[PDB]
Amino acid sequence: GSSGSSGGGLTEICRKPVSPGCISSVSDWLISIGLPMYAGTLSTAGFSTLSQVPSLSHTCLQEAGITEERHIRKLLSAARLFKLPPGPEAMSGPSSG
Repeated sequence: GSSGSSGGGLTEICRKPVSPGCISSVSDWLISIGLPMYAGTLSTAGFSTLSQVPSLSHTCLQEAGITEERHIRKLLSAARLFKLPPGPEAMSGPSSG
């Protein structure tokens, strides 16, 4: 579910309930860490999927524009702590894992 819209235009009062606490996309994760100031930063670099989040890198952030060794460390650390849920556990390839 994309759940969104194209451009501006608010129809009637939105009034939305507080987040469920669970992360859905990068942003949601960036906010849960207190670094939502990068949401648009990484998103612009291509970071749209939460798959690249847990795969960040000192160079990855540096490419986006992030230099603050204080923020980069937090992001890289927060990403490594991002434990994604398992799937159908079976498919993978020729080599078992």
